[PDB]
Amino acid sequence: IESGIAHIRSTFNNTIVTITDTHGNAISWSSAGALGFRGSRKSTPFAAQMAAETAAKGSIEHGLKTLEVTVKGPGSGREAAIRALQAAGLEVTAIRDVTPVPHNGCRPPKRRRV
RNA sequence: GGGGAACUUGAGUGCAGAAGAGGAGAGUGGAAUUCCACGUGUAGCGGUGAAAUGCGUAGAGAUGUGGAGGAACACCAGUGG
Repeated sequence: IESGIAHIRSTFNNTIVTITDTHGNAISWSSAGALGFRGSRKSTPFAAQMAAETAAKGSIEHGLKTLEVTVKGPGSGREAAIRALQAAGLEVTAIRDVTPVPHNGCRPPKRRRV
């Protein structure tokens, strides 16, 4: 194939990266536990460095070149996929910070020390 | 203190304005959470000081559309009303 977009979710634990179609259909995906970062090493920028490259190898298997990266969530891997996937020979076109922003939503859980 | 009579600053009324998340009522949306239907897609995601229980080859998580349903009403937001 030729074109697709790239979803990245970089939470406090995981850096989950999927390469999907432009109209939302998956091709390849990986994360830190997919490579073998077993513990709480999953949030490191080295983990998103390794995880984005392995998913991009499945894109070369399907030959798509153009990307469209949507960053979702607070973490550390939002810079690493820019460092990885641009160096992966793939065309990074647009970068969004689409965190799903609630207006008020539902009430969050308690603070961790109450 | 009581009675009789006046004055208009106290307080009130008219009139002319201006501000407002003041209350009560019936209705209205918009993101977001989950739930479920399904496509696409594979080995884990989930979580911590560390890790496990829980969830997962019966196809999760991520992702695309669609559906129900509730409650909360970002931005404006300010020793601001």
